[PDB]
Amino acid sequence: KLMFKTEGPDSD
Amino acid sequence: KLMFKTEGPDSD
Amino acid sequence: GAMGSMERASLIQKAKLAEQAERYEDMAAFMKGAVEKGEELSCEERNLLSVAYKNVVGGQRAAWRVLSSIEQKSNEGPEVREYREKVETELQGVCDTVLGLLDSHLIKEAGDAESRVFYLKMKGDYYRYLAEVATGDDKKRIIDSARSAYQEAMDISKKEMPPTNPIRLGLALNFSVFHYEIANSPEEAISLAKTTFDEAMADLHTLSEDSYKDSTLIMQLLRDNLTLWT
Amino acid sequence: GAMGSMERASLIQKAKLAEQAERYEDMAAFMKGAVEKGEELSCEERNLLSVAYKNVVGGQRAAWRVLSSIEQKSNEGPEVREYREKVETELQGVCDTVLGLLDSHLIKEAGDAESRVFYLKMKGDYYRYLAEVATGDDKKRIIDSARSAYQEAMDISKKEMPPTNPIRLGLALNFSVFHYEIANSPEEAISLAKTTFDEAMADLHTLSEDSYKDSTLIMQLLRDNLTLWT
Ligand SMILES: N=C(N)c1cc(-c2ccccc2)c(-c2cn(CCN)cn2)s1
Ligand SMILES: N=C(N)c1cc(-c2ccccc2)c(-c2cn(CCN)cn2)s1
Ligand SMILES: [Cl-]
Ligand SMILES: [Cl-]
Ligand SMILES: [Mg+2]
Ligand SMILES: [Mg+2]
Ligand SMILES: [Mg+2]
Ligand SMILES: [Mg+2]
Repeated sequence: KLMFKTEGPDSD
Repeated sequence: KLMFKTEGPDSD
Repeated sequence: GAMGSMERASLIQKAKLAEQAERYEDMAAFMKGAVEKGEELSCEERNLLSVAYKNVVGGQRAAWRVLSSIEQKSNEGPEVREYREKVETELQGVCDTVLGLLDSHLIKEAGDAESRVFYLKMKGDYYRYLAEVATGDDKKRIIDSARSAYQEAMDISKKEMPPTNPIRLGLALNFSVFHYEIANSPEEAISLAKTTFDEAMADLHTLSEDSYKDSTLIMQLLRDNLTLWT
Repeated sequence: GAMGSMERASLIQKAKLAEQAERYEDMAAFMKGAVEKGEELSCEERNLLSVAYKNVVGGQRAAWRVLSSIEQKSNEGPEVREYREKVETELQGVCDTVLGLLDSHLIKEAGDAESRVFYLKMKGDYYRYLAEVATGDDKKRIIDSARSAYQEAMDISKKEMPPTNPIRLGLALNFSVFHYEIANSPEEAISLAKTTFDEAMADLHTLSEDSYKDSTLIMQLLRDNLTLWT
């Protein structure tokens, strides 16, 4: 899936 | 520490 | 709690060590133990709590998506479904744990805007992660729980924080993603991201070099999303 | 075992799913369950077992080194030592688990060279990981346990496998690293790596394109180490 930017660690 | 190459996944 | 016998300060110290070692499950357990001491958290401690659980749930979300995608192809034995469910249940457990800490009793003791907005944003985030995997008769209520938490956080942040405040910015970023792909409100998402970006732009002139760096980092995430959405 | 009620084939299937999801703790638990069914493992299944535990112990080793380094600087409260010990004990537990599977009863039922060398190499590897963290009155015996396993594997591999065999190559690679930094025998390490590389070189002409790729990949690891060592 295309994941959009969210706050904090890009841990997924 | 400098880790040398060992077999398989470089998981450390 | 298995951390009941460890000093608060030792738990915080070990959370920082666990972060350095990329041991995020340990980091989260240490911070859960620190929360359960019952004292309020400092800014640094709140960020340790958030970083820990964000890393844990992030691994679970990525794994869930791989399995959710492979399961969808398989549809267009029980093992794919079973294992997706296993990961899903673990993920829901982590979200419930975080939400439990926020409800007992981090939010109710948080009176300053910087703590209260931080925690309400987290509450929105972990209901959003629950929403990502929700399919049953409670999905609408999970989504509304996320919305409600984000909205309360937004209302406080707009009254009590400048538009460049990084907590306010990260809240708006995440609420806009909530709109885009959880609430199926892409226009609301785009509007919120644009307004947030523009009002922050206009307030950068008030900031020191260090605060400028903090704020523009999150502004770039808003821009990244707007570029994909428009 | 918590996997006692799951079909062998379902455990293998879920190990492969867990690998795709980068869920290596799950992958290892599934493969442990498959081993405990009591049947011998196929080549693919042996590799699933090894990949799973290598990823798990690799994370622990990397974390242990971060904490072991921070602890040494601190020397050049009890918390750093305590947490290094915690990770160390977990790491030792994983090694003991793997060694337990090899001893009950993978090695004793392994009669073909490809299975027996594979398992004896693993036994050497997990005693080597124990040796990396060993400091007490058993360190010498742990090191000799690693040496003994590697040596038996080497003796079989030289009699029963061609010099390009990837299992033989990976064994020699790991035994050479054992020599260099566990046994404090850098000259033995260099000799073994050089001889292994040269004898494999001379046998590449017998291989198909696919086997050539497999063998030269590991040969490059021998070369990588020789470049750092000489
Ligand atoms: N251990 C970590 N990952 C972190 C520690 C801290 C930290 C916070 C206060 C004092 C010292 C350190 C972090 C922080 C702070 N802010 C807000 C400024 N925009 C963002 N992140 S993050
Ligand atoms: N799921 C994984 N990571 C792996 C699966 C297999 C595999 C083995 C046999 C048949 C099909 C797949 C692996 C393998 C095989 N060999 C030996 C050839 N040099 C090296 N690796 S590895
Ligand atoms: Cl399962
Ligand atoms: Cl500890
Ligand atoms: Mg479910
Ligand atoms: Mg539009
Ligand atoms: Mg110890
Ligand atoms: Mg020399």
